[PDB]
Parts: sequence; C-alpha cells; structure tokens
Amino acid sequence: SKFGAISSVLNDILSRLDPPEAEVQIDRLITGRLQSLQTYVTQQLIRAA
Amino acid sequence: EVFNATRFASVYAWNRTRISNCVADYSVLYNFAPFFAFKCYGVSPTKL
Amino acid sequence: PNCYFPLQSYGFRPTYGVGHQPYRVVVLSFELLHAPATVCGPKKSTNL
Amino acid sequence: NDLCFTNVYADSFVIKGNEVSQIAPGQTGNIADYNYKLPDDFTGCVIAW
Ligand SMILES: *[C@@H]1O[C@H](CO)[C@@H](O[C@@H]2O[C@H](CO)[C@@H](O)[C@H](O)[C@@H]2O)[C@H](O)[C@H]1NC(C)=O
Ligand SMILES: *[C@@H]1O[C@H](CO)[C@@H](O)[C@H](O)[C@H]1NC(C)=O
Repeated sequence: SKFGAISSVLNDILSRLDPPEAEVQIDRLITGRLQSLQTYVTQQLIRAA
Repeated sequence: EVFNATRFASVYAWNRTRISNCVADYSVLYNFAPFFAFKCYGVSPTKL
Repeated sequence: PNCYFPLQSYGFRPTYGVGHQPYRVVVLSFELLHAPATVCGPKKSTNL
Repeated sequence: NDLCFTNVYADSFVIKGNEVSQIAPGQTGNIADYNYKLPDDFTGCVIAW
C-alpha cells in the first residue's frame, strides 16, 4: 500500500529521492505500516484472549 | 539539441520530443542553462 | 587532454543575469543540544 | 532572540544565484557534492544577498 506516498518500495524511494526530502514519505510509510502492525497485534490479542 | 534550439515552440502548441535509447548524464543540463526554477516533483535532482 | 584541473576559475563581471550575479552567502549553524550555552539575546536576571 | 546555543558557526562564501537554491541539506550539484555540503539534520539559518 502506497499509504499516500510516492511508492511502497523503501529501496526504490530511497534510490529515487534524497534523504532530506524523502524522509517525509519515509515517515508516511513508517506510520502507515506501524498502524497496520498495531491493528494486527490488537486483533491477535483479541483472538488470543 | 533540446536545450540548444533557437525557435522553441509556443505554449499553445508546445513542442514535445521523445528521449530514448541513450545515457542521461545531467551535467550537460546543469551547465547548459542559468536555471531559475528547478522544481522537481517525482524524483530528487540529487540522485538523478 | 584527460588530465583536468580539479577547480576552475569562478570569474565575474558586473554584467550578469540574476542566475549569474555574485551572490554572497553566510550560514549560521547552531547546536540546540543540552550543554552549557554561551550566547543568548535580550536577558533578564530575576532572582531565583 | 530568546534561545541559547552551545556554539555558533558562521561560514562565509560566495556562490551563484542557482547555487543559492543549491546550498541546502542533501542537495544536487558539483558545489554541493565536492565544495561544501550541510548535514541532513541542519539546524540554523542561511543568509544570501
Ligand atoms: C522540436 O524541437 C526539436 C529540436 O531538436 C526538433 O527536432 C529536430 O527537427 C529537425 C527538423 O525540424 C531535424 O532536422 C532534427 O534532426 C531534429 O530532429 C523537432 O522537430 C521539434 N518538433 C516540433 C513539432 O517542432
Ligand atoms: C548552442 O548553445 C551555445 C551556448 O549555449 C551557443 O553558443 C550556440 O549558438 C547554440 N547553438 C544554436 C544552434 O543555437
């Protein structure tokens, strides 16, 4: 999932954008994937309970 | 040849050229123009 | 040929466009880290 | 005027008009890659006249 960024591939976005402009899309991917992982662990906790 | 032209077409009929089957080294672009706006959107000029 | 000088002359003349004008640049680098500071602005020294 | 800084650094040089936009953390150009480059997490001000 692109998560509203340039692309969903970390390596491709790093190789296509410089650090001090790409870190914004990096943070976008970070927060999207991190919210996804939080949802997954919350649902897994529900299922485990 | 794109930046060496003398009769750049008007914006109403903007000339459009295709660039393929070559090696793009943007040093010639950097030294071929006194840039005023180099606003890149999809790719950073640094790693171009 | 194939032995180029590392640095070339940065020549100037008063007749240059804005993209070639002699711009003077000074940068001011700070360190906003936790250490005994040395510089401030306007200050007051109210008793603790 | 209301902050405190450990040590202040002032680098004075002369560059071109396009180089004014060039001089920034992690940027393009022979100048920004061989002559002088700012750190990516730069915290300061740039003055050009
Ligand atoms: C857009 O500008 C190009 C500049 O290179 C033109 O290409 C050239 O066209 C001439 C003929 O006019 C060729 O002889 C030359 O080899 C080169 O291909 C291109 O034609 C132009 N396009 C339009 C629509 O004006
Ligand atoms: C190409 O550019 C150079 C320098 O920018 C100039 O001297 C030359 O006249 C140009 N050629 C044409 C055909 O415009």
